[PDB]
Amino acid sequence: KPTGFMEIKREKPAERDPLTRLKDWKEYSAPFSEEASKRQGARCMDCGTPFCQIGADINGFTSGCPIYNLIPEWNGLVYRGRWKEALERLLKTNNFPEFTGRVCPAPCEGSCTLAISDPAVSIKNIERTIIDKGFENGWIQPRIPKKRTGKKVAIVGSGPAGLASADQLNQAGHSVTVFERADRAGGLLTYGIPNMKLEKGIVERRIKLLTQEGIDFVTNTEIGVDITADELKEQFDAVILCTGAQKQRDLLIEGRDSKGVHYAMDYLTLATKSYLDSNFKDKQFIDAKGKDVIVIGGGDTGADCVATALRQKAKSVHQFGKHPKLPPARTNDNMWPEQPHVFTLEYAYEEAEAKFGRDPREYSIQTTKMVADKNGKLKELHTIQMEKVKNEHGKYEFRELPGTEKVWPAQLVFIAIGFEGTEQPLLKQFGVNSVNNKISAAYGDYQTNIDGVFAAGDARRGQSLIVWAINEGREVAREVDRYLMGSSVL
Amino acid sequence: VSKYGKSITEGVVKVMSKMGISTVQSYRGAQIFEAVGISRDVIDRYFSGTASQLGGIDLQTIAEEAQRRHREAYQDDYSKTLEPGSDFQWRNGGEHHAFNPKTIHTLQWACRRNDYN
Amino acid sequence: LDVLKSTQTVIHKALEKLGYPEEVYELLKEPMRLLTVKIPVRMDDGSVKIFTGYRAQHNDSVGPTKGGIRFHPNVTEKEVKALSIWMSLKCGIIDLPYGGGKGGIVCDPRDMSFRELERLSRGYVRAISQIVGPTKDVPAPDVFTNSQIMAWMMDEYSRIDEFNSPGFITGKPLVLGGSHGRESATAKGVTICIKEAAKKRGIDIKGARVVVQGFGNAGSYLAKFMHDAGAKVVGISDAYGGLYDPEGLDIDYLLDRRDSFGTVTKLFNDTITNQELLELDCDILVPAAIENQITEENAHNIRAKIVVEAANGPTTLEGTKILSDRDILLVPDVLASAGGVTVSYFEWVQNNQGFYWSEEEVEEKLEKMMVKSFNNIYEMANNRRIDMRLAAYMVGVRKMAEASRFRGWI
Amino acid sequence: LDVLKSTQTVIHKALEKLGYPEEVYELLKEPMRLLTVKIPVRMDDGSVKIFTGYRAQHNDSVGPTKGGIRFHPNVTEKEVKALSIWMSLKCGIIDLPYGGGKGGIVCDPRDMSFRELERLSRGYVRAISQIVGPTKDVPAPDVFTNSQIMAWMMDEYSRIDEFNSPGFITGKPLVLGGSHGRESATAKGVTICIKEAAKKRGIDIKGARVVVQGFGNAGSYLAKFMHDAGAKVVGISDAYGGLYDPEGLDIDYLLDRRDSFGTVTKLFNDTITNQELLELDCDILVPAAIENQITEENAHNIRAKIVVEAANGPTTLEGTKILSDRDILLVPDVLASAGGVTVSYFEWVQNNQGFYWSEEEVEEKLEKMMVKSFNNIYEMANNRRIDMRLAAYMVGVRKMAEASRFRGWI
Ligand SMILES: Cc1cc2nc3c(=O)[nH]c(=O)nc-3n(C[C@H](O)[C@H](O)[C@H](O)COP(=O)(O)OP(=O)(O)OC[C@H]3O[C@@H](n4cnc5c(N)ncnc54)[C@H](O)[C@@H]3O)c2cc1C
Ligand code: SF4
Ligand code: SF4
Repeated sequence: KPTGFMEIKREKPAERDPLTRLKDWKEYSAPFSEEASKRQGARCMDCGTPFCQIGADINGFTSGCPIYNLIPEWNGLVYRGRWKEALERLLKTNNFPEFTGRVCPAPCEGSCTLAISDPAVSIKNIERTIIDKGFENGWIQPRIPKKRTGKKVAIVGSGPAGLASADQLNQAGHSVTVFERADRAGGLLTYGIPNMKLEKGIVERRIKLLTQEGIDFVTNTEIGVDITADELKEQFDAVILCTGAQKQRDLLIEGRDSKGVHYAMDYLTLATKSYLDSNFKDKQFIDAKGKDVIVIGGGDTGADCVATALRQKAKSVHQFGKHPKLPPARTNDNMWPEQPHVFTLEYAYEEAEAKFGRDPREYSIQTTKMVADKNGKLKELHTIQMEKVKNEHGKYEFRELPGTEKVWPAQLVFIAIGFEGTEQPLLKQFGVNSVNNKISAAYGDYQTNIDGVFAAGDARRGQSLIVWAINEGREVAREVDRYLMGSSVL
Repeated sequence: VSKYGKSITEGVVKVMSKMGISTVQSYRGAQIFEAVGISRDVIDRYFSGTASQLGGIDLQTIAEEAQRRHREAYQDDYSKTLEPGSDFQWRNGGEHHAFNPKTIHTLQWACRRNDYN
Repeated sequence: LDVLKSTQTVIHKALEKLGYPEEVYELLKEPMRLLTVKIPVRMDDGSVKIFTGYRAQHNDSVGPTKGGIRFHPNVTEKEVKALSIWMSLKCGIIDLPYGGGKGGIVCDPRDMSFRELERLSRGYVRAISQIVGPTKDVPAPDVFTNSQIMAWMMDEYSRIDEFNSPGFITGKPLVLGGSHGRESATAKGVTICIKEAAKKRGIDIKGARVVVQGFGNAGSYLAKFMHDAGAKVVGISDAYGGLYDPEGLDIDYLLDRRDSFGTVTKLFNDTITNQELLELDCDILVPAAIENQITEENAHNIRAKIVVEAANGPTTLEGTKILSDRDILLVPDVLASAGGVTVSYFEWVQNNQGFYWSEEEVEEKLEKMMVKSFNNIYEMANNRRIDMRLAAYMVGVRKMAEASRFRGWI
Repeated sequence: LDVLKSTQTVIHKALEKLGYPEEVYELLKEPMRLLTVKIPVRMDDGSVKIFTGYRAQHNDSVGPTKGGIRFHPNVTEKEVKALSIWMSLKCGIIDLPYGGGKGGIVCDPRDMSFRELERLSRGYVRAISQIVGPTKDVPAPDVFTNSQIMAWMMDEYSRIDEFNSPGFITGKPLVLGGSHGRESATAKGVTICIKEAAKKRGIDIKGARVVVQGFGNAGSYLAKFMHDAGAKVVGISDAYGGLYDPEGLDIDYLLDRRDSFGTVTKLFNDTITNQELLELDCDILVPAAIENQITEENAHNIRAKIVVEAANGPTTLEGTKILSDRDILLVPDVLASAGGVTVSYFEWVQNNQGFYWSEEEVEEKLEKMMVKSFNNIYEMANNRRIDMRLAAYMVGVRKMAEASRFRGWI
C-alpha cells in the first residue's frame, strides 16, 4: 500500500551555496544519496495510465517525456533498491541519460498525475542519480555489436540527434561517419549549453564511448564548399541531415550597427571554446568584467547569457522580455495536463539576486528596446513599456505606453530573441525544399524529395529540446534502416 | 513453486465457482467458453459445441499470427529486455485503450470550459 | 567434487580410531575394480547414440558384491566410487555378507522413451555380463530405476546364462519372485530405530510427540506405524506446507485422503513452512526432506530429544556439533535408511532358497536385525566417547578391514 | 600428457579421410574396458607394499585382444590407453586377428628383487585372471619384461585354469614352447621393408650404401642380414660413437667382435658423432636410436633416398614435411617395427596348433606377411595423395572400423 505521495514531502539534493557558485566552473548540483533517492522514488504511486509518458504536443506546449521513458517502472525499481535493473530499463529507451538528466527541463515533472495541487516527483533527479551511480560503478561498457553488414550512412551534424542516430545505426550494424565543423563533437552540448549545466568531461566521455563503438568521427568538415553533395551521395548510400538550426533572427531596428552588439550563440561558443582551450587565458573571447551587460530575448538563451556575464563578473546585468511576468500559480486558462506557466526561479537568477546587494533585483519585464546610441561604442539604450491587450476579435496585441520611455546604460548587448531554420540557402547542394528555412518533412517518413536524404532534429522541428532531438534521431534511424534493409524491429 | 501451485488451484476453483460447476472433474469435460471471433467452420471442426456469433478469423490467419510472433521473438537482435505490457495499464506505443490521456484531458477541459469545439 | 575426498577422510578417521595400520586404508581408499563401458543403442528415429556406463566393486572379501544403478545424467566416476564406498559402509553397519558397489549410466530418462530405456538396459547387461553374476554382483533398484528395469535385467541375464536366476537381481516384481513389504522397508527401519532410541533414552513411546516433515511413502508409512504403535503425531509436512495439532491429527483420515503424491494440505487454509515446523515442540523430530536443513541458525531452535536423519545427510557438521553439545541424540542416516538394503538382502535370500516368506516373517526378521545393529552401535558409541556418526563409520569399516586381514590381501 | 590427445587427433584424421561417420570415432577414441587393480605383495623384510596395476582392451570386435606389459614406474592410465590404441593400429596394419590392448604395473624393477618380482607377477595374474584368457586376452613381452616373467605367468595361468595353456601367453622360453627367431624378428621385418622399398624406388640393393645408427640386437641382426643379402654397410654407430668406410666395414668381423652390449668402437681412435653420421653419403638411412633426432636443422642435411624409422617416432612433423617436400621415402615406424608383433602372433598360432614350425618356415611366413602389408600400404598411399604415416594410420583403422560396423555395435 504505497502512501509516499502524502506521507513524504518533496526535497532537493545538496547544491553548492550560491555565494560560492560564482567562482568555480563546475556542476552546481549533485545527485541524491541512497536513502534520499529511495524516499523520493517511493512517492510515485505505481500510477496507472501515467501522464508523465504521453509525450505529445498539447496546446502548443510539450507535456510528458517525449522519448517514452519507463518512468513508473524505474521509479518503482529505485524505491525497491535494485539499481542495475533500473539502469537497464532506462537504457532500453533512452540513449543519452547523462545529458537528459542534467539538461532536460523535465516536462514530466510539470505534467503528471501527482502534480494535482501537490509538488511533483523528481523524475529528472532520479534519472540523474541512476545514471551517475551507474557510471561511477562502471556498469556501462561498450556494446560492440558482433553483427555487421557493409554499409554507409554518413550522418551529418554532431548534435544530440546525430549522436543518437549514429549509435542506433551502429547497433544495427551499419558503418557511419559524423561530419562536424567544430573541433569537438557534440554540437550544442559542447559549446551552446554552458559548462555549468553540462561539464564537458561527461560529453567527452560519451563521445569516447561512441568512438570505441566505432562511430569514427571526422572533425573540421563543413560539408559545404569543402565536400560536394553529389560526391557525398555517390560515396554514401543515405545521409541523415541533422544539419542543426543555428540561424538566429535579427532585429531590423536602426542603431544595430555599432560595435558591441553581439550574438548570444557566438559569444557562448567563444567563451566555452576559450575555457576548454586554455581556461580563458587565450584572450580571444569577449570580455565584460568592467562593463554593463544587457540581454534581449527571454528564455534558456537569456538565462545562459546572464549566467556567463555573471561569471565574467559584469558590474550590472538586466534581462529584458516582452512577455508579461508569469503568475505564481496555476491560472484559469492553464491546467495540469498542459505544461504549467508558473514562476520558476531556476539557476542564474537566485544567484544574481543573492550576489547583487546594491541592486538585488532581476527580471525587468514588459519592455524590449528601440533605437540605440551611436558614436562608436554603445552609451545608452532606450526602452518603452508594452502591455498585452485584446483587439479585433479578442486577439492579443502589443501597444506601447508613450509615457514610459526610459534610458538604461548599456555598453555590451546580446540578442537571443529566438532562432530560425537550418543554414539555408547556404546548403542548397541538395534538392530539399524548405518552407520557412526549415527543411520539409513529416513526423515519421522523413524521406524528402531527393532519395536517401532524411530530415532530423531541429532542422525540421524548428526549436526543440534535447529529448526531442533524441526521439527524432531514433525515429529517423529506424526509418532509414527500414528503407535500406526493409525489415528492422527498431 | 508450492505457493504458485496453490494460488493457481484457488483461481481455478474461483473460475469454477463463477459458473457453478463445483467439481473439477465435471468442469474438465464441460466446455464453458464462448469464442468471440472464430469462424463457424473452425468451431465445428475443432471446438464443436462452443458458441460463436460473428464467425471471424480462420486457421490460416491464426497460423500467420503465430508465425509473426515467433519470427519477431526469435529475431529480437537489438535489446535484452521485455517490452512493457499494456493489458492492465496504458503505456505509450502499447495496446490502444478506450480512455487514453488525450481523450481524458480533452473531455475534462471541454466539460470544465463548457466549450463545444 | 569433494565427495570422494570426504569419504576418504572419514574412512581415514575411522581407521585411525580403530588403530589398524595404514595398509588397510591404502587398500580401502579406492575401489578394487572400476569398469567403464560404452553401450550402443538404437533410437526410435533410427539414429544411434552411445551411452557411457560405469560399474565399481569397492570390495568383495566378505563375499558377493552389491550396488544400485542410477540413470542420472551427471553420474561420474568420482560419484560412483563414493557411492560404492558408502554402500560398503551400509553393508558393514548392517552386518550383511555384501562387500559394496555401485553402477550407473550417463543418460536422460526424461527425454528417453519406453522401448529406448528397455534397449538401453539390455545393452548395459550385454556389456557388463562378464564381471556380473550370482556370486560376483547383484544389481538393485535406485534413482531413476524400479521394478520394470529390474525385470528386464533379470530376463536378459536368464537369456545369457541359459538358466533361470531369480536371485541374480533384487527388487523384482511380486509375480516375478519379489519380496513383500519392499515399499515400507525404510519406514519399518526408522520405526524400529525410533522405538529403540526412545527406550534407551527413557522417553516413553506412548504419548510421545512426533514430527514427520516430508510425507512421501516413507513419511506416510512411518506415520501409520507410529499411530499403530501408540505414539501421537503432532506435525506433518509436504511440498505444499504442513499442519500442527498438539493432540493428534487423525493419521487414519490423513492416510485415507492421501493422494498419489502424498500432498495433504488444504486449499483455502494457511500452512506452516518447514523452518517454523522444525521449531515446534516435540519429543522426536524426523527430517526426511530436502538436505541441508539443520544448520547453525536453527540448531539453537531445535527442541526434539531424538533426531533421526532418514534422509541423506540432511544436517551439517556445525549442526551435529551443536546437537552433541546440547546432548540431543542424533541417529546417523547410515543406520536410519538401511531398511531398503535389508529388505533387498531378504529378497536375495528368499530367491536363493527358492521359498518365499510372508509379511509377518519379514517383519520379525527385519526388526530383529535392526534392533541388534542399533544396540551394538549404541553400546560401542557409549563405550568410546565419540559421536554416533563416528561410531557408525567405525563399526562399518571394522568388518571389512578384519575380513581383508583374514583373507590375507594385506 | 599429450599422448592421448595426439592419438585421438590422428585417429580422427584417419577416420575423416576414410569418410566414415562420427560414431566410429566416438566408439574408437576410448578403450572399451579399463581395469585398475591393487596387488598385495610381500617383501624380503616381511613388510607389505601395494602395487597399482592396469589393463586396457581397446577393442575386441576382430577377436581376442593382445598387449604388452611394462614395469615402468611412471605408467599411468593415459599412457596405457594410448599404447592400447597404438597396438591396435599395429595389429590393423599387419592384418592380424587381434584387437589391441596394453597392461602395466606401477613399480621399480631396479630396487625390486628376484623373488619379489616373481611374487609381483603372480599377484598380478591372480588379480586380473577373471578378464584374461585364451579367447579374451594374450599378454606379451615388453619394457622391463622378458622370458622368465612370461614363463611365470604361463605357469600360474596353468595352475588357475587346471589345464595346460601354452598358447595363453606368448614370448615364452624355447623349452616351454617358444618360437625360434624371437630375437631377430624386428631385424627381419626391417630387412624385408628396406628390400621392398628399394625395389619400388628402383634403387638396386646390390651395392646399396647403408647406415645403421644404433647397434643393439636389432642393428646387429640388420647389418648381418644386409651383408648376407649383398648390400654394403658404410656406417655403424653405438653408445660409444661410430665409424665410416665407403667400401665396406667387414660386418663379419664386427659381429665376431661384438660384445654383450654391442659396443664396437675402438679405444684409442676418434669416433664420429651421430649428428655428423646422419650427414654421411648413403642410399638408405636407418635411425634405430634415441628419439627426436631428425629435425629442421638436419632435414636439409639428410641425403638418404630411403629413411626407415625402426625406432618409435625418431622424427618430428617438421622433419616429415621437409622429407616429403624433398621426395624422400619415409617408412612409418608402425610398419617398420611390427616384426615383434608378427613373431608373437606366429608363436601364438604355433601354440594353438600344438605343432612347432622351423626357422625356414617362420622366415618365409614372416617375409610373406611383411611384403604383402608393405605392398598394400604403398599402393594405397600412391592411390591417395597423402603421407605414408597417414596411409598407415588409415589402413590400420579401416579393419577395426569395418569389423565394428559388421558386428553392429554402431
Ligand atoms: C535545457 C536546455 C537548454 C538549451 N539551451 C540552449 C542554448 O543556450 N542555446 C541554443 O542554441 N539551444 C539551446 N537549447 C536547444 C538545444 O540545444 C537544441 O535544440 C538541440 O540540442 C540541437 O539539436 P541538433 O541535433 O540539431 O544539434 P546541433 O548542434 O544543432 O547539430 C548541428 C551540428 O552540425 C554543425 N553544423 C552546422 N552547420 C552545418 C552544416 N552545414 N553541415 C554540417 N554540420 C553543420 C553544428 O555546428 C552542430 O555541431 C537548449 C535546450 C534545452 C533542453
Ligand atoms: S528526459 Fe526529460 S521529460 Fe524525459 S524523464 Fe528525463 S527529465 Fe523527464
Ligand atoms: S510522475 Fe505522475 S503520472 Fe508518472 S508515475 Fe508518477 S504519479 Fe503517475
